[PDB]
Amino acid sequence: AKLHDYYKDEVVKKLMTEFNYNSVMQVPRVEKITLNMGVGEAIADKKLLDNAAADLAAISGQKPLITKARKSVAGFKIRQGYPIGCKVTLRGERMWEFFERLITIAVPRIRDFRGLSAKSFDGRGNYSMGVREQIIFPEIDYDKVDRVRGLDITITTTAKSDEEGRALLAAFDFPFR
Amino acid sequence: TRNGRDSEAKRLGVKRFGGESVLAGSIIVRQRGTKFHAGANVGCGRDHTLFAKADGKVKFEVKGPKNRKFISIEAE
Amino acid sequence: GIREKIKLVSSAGTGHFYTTTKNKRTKPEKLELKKFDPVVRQHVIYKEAKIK
Amino acid sequence: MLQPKRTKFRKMHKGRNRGLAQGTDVSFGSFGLKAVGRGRLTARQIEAARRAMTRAVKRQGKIWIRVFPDKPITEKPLAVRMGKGKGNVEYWVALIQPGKVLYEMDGVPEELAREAFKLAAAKLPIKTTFVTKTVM
Amino acid sequence: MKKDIHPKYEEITASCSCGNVMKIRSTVGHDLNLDVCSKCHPFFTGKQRDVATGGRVDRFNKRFNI
Amino acid sequence: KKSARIRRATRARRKLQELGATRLVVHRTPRHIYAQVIAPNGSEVLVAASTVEKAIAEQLKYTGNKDAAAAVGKAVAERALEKGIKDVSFDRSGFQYHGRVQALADAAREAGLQF
RNA sequence: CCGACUUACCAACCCGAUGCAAACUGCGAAUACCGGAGAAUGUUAUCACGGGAGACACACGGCGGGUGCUAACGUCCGUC
RNA sequence: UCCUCCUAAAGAGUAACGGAGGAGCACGAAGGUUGGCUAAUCCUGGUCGGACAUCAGGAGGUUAGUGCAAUGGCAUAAGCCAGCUUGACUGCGAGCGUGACGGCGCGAGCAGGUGCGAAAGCAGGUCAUAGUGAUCCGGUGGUUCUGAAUGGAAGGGCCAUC
RNA sequence: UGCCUGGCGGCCGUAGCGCGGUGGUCCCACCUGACCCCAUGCCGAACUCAGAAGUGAAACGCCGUAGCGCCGAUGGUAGUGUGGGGUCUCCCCAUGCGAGAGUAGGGAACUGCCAGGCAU
Ligand SMILES: [Mg+2]
Ligand SMILES: [Mg+2]
Ligand SMILES: [Mg+2]
Ligand SMILES: [Mg+2]
Ligand SMILES: [Mg+2]
Ligand SMILES: [Mg+2]
Ligand SMILES: [Mg+2]
Ligand SMILES: [Mg+2]
Ligand SMILES: [Mg+2]
Ligand SMILES: [Mg+2]
Ligand SMILES: [Mg+2]
Ligand SMILES: [Mg+2]
Ligand SMILES: [Mg+2]
Ligand SMILES: [Mg+2]
Ligand SMILES: [Mg+2]
Ligand SMILES: [Mg+2]
Ligand SMILES: [Mg+2]
Ligand SMILES: [Mg+2]
Ligand SMILES: [Mg+2]
Ligand SMILES: [Mg+2]
Ligand SMILES: [Mg+2]
Ligand SMILES: [Mg+2]
Ligand SMILES: [Mg+2]
Ligand SMILES: [Mg+2]
Ligand SMILES: [Mg+2]
Ligand SMILES: [Mg+2]
Ligand SMILES: [Mg+2]
Ligand SMILES: [Mg+2]
Ligand SMILES: [Zn+2]
Repeated sequence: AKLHDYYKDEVVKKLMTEFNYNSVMQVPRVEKITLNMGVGEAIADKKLLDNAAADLAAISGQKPLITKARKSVAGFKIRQGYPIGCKVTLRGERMWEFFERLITIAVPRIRDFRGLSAKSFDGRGNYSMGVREQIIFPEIDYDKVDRVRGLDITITTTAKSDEEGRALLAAFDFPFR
Repeated sequence: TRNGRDSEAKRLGVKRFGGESVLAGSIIVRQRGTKFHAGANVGCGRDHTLFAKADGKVKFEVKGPKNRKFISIEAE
Repeated sequence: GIREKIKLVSSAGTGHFYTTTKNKRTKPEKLELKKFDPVVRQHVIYKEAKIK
Repeated sequence: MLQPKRTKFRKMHKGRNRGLAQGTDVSFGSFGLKAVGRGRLTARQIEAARRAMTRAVKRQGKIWIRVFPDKPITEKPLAVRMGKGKGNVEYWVALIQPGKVLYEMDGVPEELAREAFKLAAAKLPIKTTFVTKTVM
Repeated sequence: MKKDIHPKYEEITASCSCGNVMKIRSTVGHDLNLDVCSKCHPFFTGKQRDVATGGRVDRFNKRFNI
Repeated sequence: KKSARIRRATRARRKLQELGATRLVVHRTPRHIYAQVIAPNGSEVLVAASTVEKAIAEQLKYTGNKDAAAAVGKAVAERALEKGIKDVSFDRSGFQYHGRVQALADAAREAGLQF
């Protein structure tokens, strides 16, 4: 709740000034944090599904969703109803207590870290980002990972454009470039 | 060879046409879909037959917001 | 197909039976349906047996 | 030549040949040749007229064909008794009703176009005559 | 939030060796330190160091002269 | 979130139109609350018990809560049976029977209704 | 690893324009058909149950058509 | 032998060695009910992820789906999820549509027992149209109906069934 | 009486999309906060409760709006019952019935039982 104690009191004091707004509704707001760590390789063992349904559950304290394949593709050995994906969604204050663990600790901890490039907003300001490995969230034991497989953080926000949604994250000195 | 079969239809359509007087239990329209819809005081059966519940005169009434054919029953 | 005839015997003690068809292959565990009985007038469990 | 790359179903009925035309006036260019009689145009005759008129235009200007044959005419094979089914499609025919246009031309002047359309008229089974570009 | 099927969450100290004391709740249990602190990290003061190009006149006239 | 109420209610309200019983309409707003009854044609209402009529809401503390919903559910029965409306059927209006509607549709039965 | 090159090339999106259809209709007549109210009409001419046989191999002329080539004093139909 | 559209001439029906296709099963839920939800496709961003796995908005609006052929339906969804259940009931049925009949199918309202839901209400199988078969004879389990002098029993009828 | 705003109706694209303004005292949305009341096939996103610091931005109604969609003339068209023909593979005649697409146009809904606020 610490970053949200920072946000409502000391981000609107910039995002009201630099963008010519009337109300407190016109500033963008964060909406949700979603954590997809999909295992597309769980056809050879069910353990690779459920371990990938636990290894991101230990990061942020929720049991995750074993989401299924939507439609069918003959190529990649999938049909309607194969549990391949793992998803976590966070809203409200747990979003802030995870955003703290991302941007204070797990953002410089990644190997060969040189910032996160300035265009990942898909033209509407809703962010997307992707790690390559799990231990950079420091909440894992070292030699207690069966494999290495990253996830992708997606910060869905109420941003409206690429010019006007970026400054929200840049107000928390998001290590762009 | 390839072109030998057919099947005679089940003699469908409108039976008690719009305008005249019917009893209770008789059938108005034996149909495939909900082609003539669930009008006033008619039941749509299992095979979507339009059978009256009251007695009297029938009347073919357009109604609804998507321009659907409702088949009505009022007391003569 | 292999849906064969089976006899649902009333468990009220009376000699009443329905006849249905079940799949011995995919569902080989036995069947207990709580069905109506005309002779004892109450809904009674139906213990299953063969059609003979 | 022209032929359908795809029909939905294989063999069509004969129909009849009543009615006036639809593509009545010149729609693209400057000059036109237009049918008068009532009849039936196969796949071969229109491309034969296309070569016989391209040979007079000498790769100048532009020409448009609009009619495209799609009727699956059939034949019963020779020395087969009349029963035992329909026949297999032999060629593809267009239907031409009185008034329908076939080709249009631009560029090359009209006095050349007289005999340049007359040559392709002389290889066609129904009587046609020339029409001009009408400003509305 | 369901009452049972989600894991533990308790406050634990996360200090760094450059002196960023902090508290965060997690499931890690033990007191967990930090190596790299982003209040003095080499991203805003320490990513110039790689470029290392140099004028070839400078590599020439660093070792001798004429 | 506007279309969900309409789409969940267009089954039961059209089914009451097909029945012909007199319909009890409920409304679940956060601040205020409405309740009323309506003839089998659908366009000639009879009573209106709410909290926008301040004469009843002045003797209640809050407007949109668990006890004030029961207050308006009594205040529709004690102006509907006084005109003599015995035949009634209830539309849940999409907002499900838990809490507010759970008190409103039984404060009427404690205050004498027949459904 | 890349990439500036147009090049008489084709080509889905979509656009202004042009046609065709038994198996597709965002439209759609006439006539034909069921049921009530009525004016004039005809040898009850309309059904009901009961006695008795005939027939169950049809052709041509006009119209809307399906095999056939919009051939046959050709064939298979509903209709006069 | 049965089922779907067209020829078939705006109601039913209407043929050929005419033009094209599917069936002779399944389902203990894929059934009844309550509550809730809404698609195919491409663009853009993203861990291994590629033109097509999963995640994010976003355009667009049934161009998707039904256990299977088409045709007609379908948002109140009859399409898709969770809870509880066995109405996939027993005796009946006014009244009808269509066969030459043997038929076939739909069916409000009643009795007797239930399930769902707070409630009106819905439910006598599955979105409907194919998943098929007369009679004789003969087997099973009830049945006091009969039982060729009487009590019985064999055998026959009776309804359920093969 | 007048205007505005809230659940329900008649209505079935002249009633819907377009783009530009709008109105928050009251109503409505956002919102605020969440342990037992209920809630998620993870999650106060939906679902429920408690309350009103703040905003009318997004939703939601109004006016402006011929880029549409939609309605729609009169006039002409081949079809067409019934009867006579012809140059009978299809058209002409006397009689009625005579539509689809397009031209001139309309066209930014209209109205009713109900409750509140402000005015007359
Ligand atoms: Mg024509
Ligand atoms: Mg035809
Ligand atoms: Mg047609
Ligand atoms: Mg007809
Ligand atoms: Mg006789
Ligand atoms: Mg004969
Ligand atoms: Mg004959
Ligand atoms: Mg003959
Ligand atoms: Mg003929
Ligand atoms: Mg002949
Ligand atoms: Mg002959
Ligand atoms: Mg003969
Ligand atoms: Mg004839
Ligand atoms: Mg017919
Ligand atoms: Mg099923
Ligand atoms: Mg992509
Ligand atoms: Mg349903
Ligand atoms: Mg189903
Ligand atoms: Mg079916
Ligand atoms: Mg005896
Ligand atoms: Mg004896
Ligand atoms: Mg505007
Ligand atoms: Mg606006
Ligand atoms: Mg909200
Ligand atoms: Mg006309
Ligand atoms: Mg017109
Ligand atoms: Mg308009
Ligand atoms: Mg407007
Ligand atoms: Zn350090």
